[PDB]
Amino acid sequence: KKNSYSYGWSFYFGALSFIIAEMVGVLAVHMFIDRHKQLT
Repeated sequence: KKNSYSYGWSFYFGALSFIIAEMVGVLAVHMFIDRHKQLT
């Protein structure tokens, strides 16, 4: 106990990549629904 292990560097690049990938995936659906609403 009291080892003070650190989650450190580029592990956070995975956590950042999650947010970036999810912000990608939501915008795709905006493009879908807007692109389909154009042909309505």
